[PDB]
Amino acid sequence: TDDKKKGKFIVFEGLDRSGKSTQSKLLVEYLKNNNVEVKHLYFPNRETGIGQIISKYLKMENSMSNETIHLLFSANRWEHMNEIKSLLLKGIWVVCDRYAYSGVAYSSGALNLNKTWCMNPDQGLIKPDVVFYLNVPPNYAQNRSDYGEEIYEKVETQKKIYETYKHFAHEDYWINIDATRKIEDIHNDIVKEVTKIKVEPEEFNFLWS
Amino acid sequence: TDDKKKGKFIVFEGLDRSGKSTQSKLLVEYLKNNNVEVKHLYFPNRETGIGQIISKYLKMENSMSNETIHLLFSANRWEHMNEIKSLLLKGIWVVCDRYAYSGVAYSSGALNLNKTWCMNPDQGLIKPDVVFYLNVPPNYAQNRSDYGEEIYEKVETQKKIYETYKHFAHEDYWINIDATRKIEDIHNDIVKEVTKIKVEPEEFNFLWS
Ligand SMILES: Nc1ncnc2c1ncn2[C@@H]1O[C@H](COP(=O)(O)OP(=O)(O)O)[C@@H](O)[C@H]1O
Ligand SMILES: Nc1ncnc2c1ncn2[C@@H]1O[C@H](COP(=O)(O)OP(=O)(O)O)[C@@H](O)[C@H]1O
Ligand SMILES: Nc1nc2c(ncn2[C@H]2C[C@H](O)[C@@H](COP(=O)(O)O)O2)c(=O)[nH]1
Ligand SMILES: Nc1nc2c(ncn2[C@H]2C[C@H](O)[C@@H](COP(=O)(O)O)O2)c(=O)[nH]1
Ligand code: NA
Ligand code: NA
Ligand code: NA
Ligand code: NA
Repeated sequence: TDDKKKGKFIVFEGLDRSGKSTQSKLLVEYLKNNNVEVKHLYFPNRETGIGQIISKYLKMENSMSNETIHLLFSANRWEHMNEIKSLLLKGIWVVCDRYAYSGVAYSSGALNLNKTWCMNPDQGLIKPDVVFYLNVPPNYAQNRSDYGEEIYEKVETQKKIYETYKHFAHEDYWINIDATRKIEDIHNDIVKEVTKIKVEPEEFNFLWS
Repeated sequence: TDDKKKGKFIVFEGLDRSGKSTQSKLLVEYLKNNNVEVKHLYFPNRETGIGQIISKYLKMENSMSNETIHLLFSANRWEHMNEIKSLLLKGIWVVCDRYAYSGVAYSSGALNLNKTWCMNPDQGLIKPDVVFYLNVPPNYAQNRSDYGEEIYEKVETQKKIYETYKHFAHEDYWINIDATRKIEDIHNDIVKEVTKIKVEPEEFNFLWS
């Protein structure tokens, strides 16, 4: 009856097209190489029933009130908690593009919802060991593949989101990484910060502690 | 640029198969007769994308974590706020089977979620003028048409839900109605309590004030 967290849980955050996927795949490949068992997840997961509606929303194929889409994103997060506990419990690590901090930055920055009201439903989600924030200025990524395809990918929106991410900018678990560099440079900083991680089984923590 | 609430907003609450639909249809028919324009709504609304998943959940055709289904119910509530404001603004009344109080009683009573965590996401929903609680004891309705068809319709669950409804039992807007009587008796009590309602345009209020 051991229910200690054995794996470590790592989150990449950032504006749209900031290299989250690139970096998280790199981190994953590096951990498989160094023999850590690891599982790559991401939010939103567009493949569930809730995910499908989220996806129609991001493509501007439907529309919905600000409150409804926020709660759907949060529900999509909650449908992964058993899977996430499961893995962590098994000592498999979890590397995830996006988490609840996306809730605040996007729902509070782009959709102007109250910050506290946005955080409430995500309260009690599993807390990660570290979040890497791939920091790029609001106008930086407008030229990368496909940008502007989904609803929030306009620089003026990216500005507000960028401003709203600051709400976590000075937290302990939060590591600003300059993502205006070469892929390999970003990657080594991440690997370096990952190596400074304690490997011991511990208790789970929960948002927003 | 008038944005006063003109209509009145009435909610029926109660355990499963307690006569909500019966009473709300009666109230509606009575208001059309006395020449009030009125719109009958209900939650969950199973016809939207979110509604469809809620519906699969109640039929036990899928399953999901407690947190996810709660947030879907709350999202389903939020997708009706524009429609509800719209009507109230126009002076059309709204009579509704079920609202956010169902969130507490069901999510907190049957699914054992924390009461405050359940209320948070519904905070900011339009507050109704009155809630009629069709009060029946937990074992009372087990013999009415079709009972036991959906997930919460087992007396042991109805017990907890019944206990959890008490959280509103002593509030101002909340009117206990003995629903163990004849349809016509229940109806006259409701009509009598409805006639004691002030007809004047006012400001909107919001949950959980
Ligand atoms: N550091 C970088 N330099 C140049 N191109 C990059 C860099 N990082 C990512 N890209 C490219 O920019 C686009 C966005 O990358 P991606 O990992 O999918 O971002 P995100 O997950 O944030 O949406 C992709 O085409 C990716 O190849
Ligand atoms: N007071 C009553 N006496 C006898 N039968 C009733 C009474 N009220 C409702 N019913 C019947 O019991 C069942 C549940 O009624 P309904 O209005 O659909 O409940 P609810 O909306 O709470 O699910 C229906 O068959 C209804 O006709
Ligand atoms: N409003 C809001 N948007 C979110 C939330 N989580 C993710 N998003 C947005 C961020 C991205 O613009 C978008 C698409 O995701 P992607 O390309 O995978 O990072 O979803 C959330 O919780 N709230
Ligand atoms: N857990 C939970 N259940 C709800 C909520 N709202 C409604 N329900 C349940 C109450 C009823 O059992 C069920 C079916 O609705 P109905 O027959 O229309 O009253 O939905 C909610 O917010 N949370
Ligand atoms: Na994106
Ligand atoms: Na991505
Ligand atoms: Na029911
Ligand atoms: Na009903």
